[PDB]
Amino acid sequence: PIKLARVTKVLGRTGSQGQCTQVRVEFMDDTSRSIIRNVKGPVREGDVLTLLESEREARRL
Amino acid sequence: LFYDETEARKYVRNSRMIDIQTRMAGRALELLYLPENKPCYLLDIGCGTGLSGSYLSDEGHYWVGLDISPAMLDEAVDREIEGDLLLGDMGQGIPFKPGTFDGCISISAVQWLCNANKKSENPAKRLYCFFASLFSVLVRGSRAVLQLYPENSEQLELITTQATKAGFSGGMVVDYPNSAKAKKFYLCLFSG
Amino acid sequence: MKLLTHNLLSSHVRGVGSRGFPLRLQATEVRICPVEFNPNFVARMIPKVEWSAFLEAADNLRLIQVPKGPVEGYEENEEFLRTMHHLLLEVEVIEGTLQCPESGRMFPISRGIPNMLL
RNA sequence: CCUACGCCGGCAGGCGCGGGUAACCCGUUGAACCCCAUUCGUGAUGGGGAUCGGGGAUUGCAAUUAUUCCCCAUGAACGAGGAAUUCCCAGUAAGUGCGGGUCAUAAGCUUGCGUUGAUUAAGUCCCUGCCCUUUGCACCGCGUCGCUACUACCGA
RNA sequence: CAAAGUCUUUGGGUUCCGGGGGGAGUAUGGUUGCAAAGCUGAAACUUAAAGGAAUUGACGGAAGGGCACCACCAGGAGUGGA
Repeated sequence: PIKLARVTKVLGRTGSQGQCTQVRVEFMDDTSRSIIRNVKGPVREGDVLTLLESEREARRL
Repeated sequence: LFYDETEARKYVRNSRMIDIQTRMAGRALELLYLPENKPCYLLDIGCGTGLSGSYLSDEGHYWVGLDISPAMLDEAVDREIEGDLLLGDMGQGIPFKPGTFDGCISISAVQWLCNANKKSENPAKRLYCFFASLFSVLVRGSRAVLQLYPENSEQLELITTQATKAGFSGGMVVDYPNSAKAKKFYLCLFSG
Repeated sequence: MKLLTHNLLSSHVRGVGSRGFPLRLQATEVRICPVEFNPNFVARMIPKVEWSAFLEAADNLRLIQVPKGPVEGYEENEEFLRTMHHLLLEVEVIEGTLQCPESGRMFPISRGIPNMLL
């Protein structure tokens, strides 16, 4: 399901050329499930993404 | 997917594309010692619109062409080809019985096996599946010459390693190698 | 899709392979296209043809006008060689089907390309 | 030799008449794109003008292998370009013209200037390179024959 | 290394045994053993090194960092097509 989600941060630029900006993710369903994901392109602190799904997450370890 | 009707047409109708593809096909045929000075049956792999396949017909060869693009095949239909055109992904295998073809030729196409977009097997698996099936569908002592565009030396080594493991022997011919604008890599192989 | 190509084509299913040849053939449409006659090429095709599979694909396409086993010679019998050229090189399937009898799948031939995808 | 102004040239150019040995005179350096109207209407067409045939005028000892410029006529390829690859962070790239320079004419070359004005990101070590730090050919499972000559064996 | 010391300032008694490296522990003979093999044990020829301790700088197919649009990414203009 379509999930809109708050941006908390920008951890690094993962990838091979500095191309996946690293984003801690709050949800907008008021749940504190703060999954850290990867985006492509510029995101500043306090933005809001459209996660296509919350099951598939970015790499921990 | 990469080509459409518009782009397939613009590629096949470009005089500069025609001339370069014709030169590389004739160079591949010169390197192909098994059809060179012999009649043969051939498989053209990544046949596109049949620019390489027409030049096989010029030397009197009978051929089957494999391509993954409908629009490249549809443009080939209107060019009075004598070969059989087949819609097919070379990375899934070569779908002929053992010992069918004297030789195989490919012009500008096998570097796409390093690409991981079309299917969800690894390029490494598809590359093995291509070379192992290609070895099988060839006669004993049959030849394969592939002009290809590698992005780097790791891609060249990976292609060489997969061909080696499949049972091929031979090497790499690099024409004009001091011009990285005009240099061309030809993989030249033979089966057991 | 020349008839000869039938003998060099098999089902792409990994489980049918390497038992997946020959495919059983039906043609909704056919054509004859003029091709140069080469007896030497026809005679040099014989040693690369699976003859048993050749007869079966001809039978499927409604033809028993074929020798029981492979043939041999100096190419001076134009009768049998012209009939082989007519069949192998000149008859083309435009529209038709290719059924594998082991996986059950039916592939199509359409203007005039055989397609071997899932 | 830079030109203004006037006269004569359908177009390149002549003829008379000054300033300027120079932020002055050319010079207010009066430009191109741009804009507003007109015509064309998606095709090898009026796009592209190459490729040439007739002339005309300058530069010069000397234009024939077209010096250059102008005026008719000619109108090919080219339908957004494959493999690969160059340059690119804000008055930037790109569109677009103006002056210097070998200099008799010679200018798609080079050397600045202005005008119109963008996209994208402000990251990284994968590819390309570049700079530092640390660290230290033993061996095993290529062969067949032929006739003649020569060395060393065994020997009826 | 407390003996691998008291050794050119060379002598306490006494047994075995080594003379470049290969050829070689092969031959051949004797001897023991049921046998495999053990003990003793050559030479022809070939080669200028084989070896023993310790001792240092280039390449890494070794690893980390760091920079650059004469690198990439996102993209623009393209060239390469006539």
